[PDB]
Amino acid sequence: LPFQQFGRDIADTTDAVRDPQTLEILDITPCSFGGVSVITPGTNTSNQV
Amino acid sequence: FNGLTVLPPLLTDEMIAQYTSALLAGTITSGWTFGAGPALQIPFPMQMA
Repeated sequence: LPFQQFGRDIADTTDAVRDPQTLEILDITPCSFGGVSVITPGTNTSNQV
Repeated sequence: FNGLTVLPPLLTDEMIAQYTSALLAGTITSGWTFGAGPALQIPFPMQMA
């Protein structure tokens, strides 16, 4: 809507935004993140992971 | 988006269904014998008797 500048998810976080210079709507997605897991056999057996 | 992750189960639903199908086939074709050793076939009416 012309009055609304931001947009929020169900869990109260910003997901859409309106550009001030040009009246455009942009979906904001957080940058990728994850957990790093290391698969390895015993160190005595080998040193490859 | 805020650092919470959900990890997939080790056994997919297909593998669970396969396990249940194996159990059902074993209990149909061999009665209770396959649960305590080698599977021995028997006609179903005799198992019901």
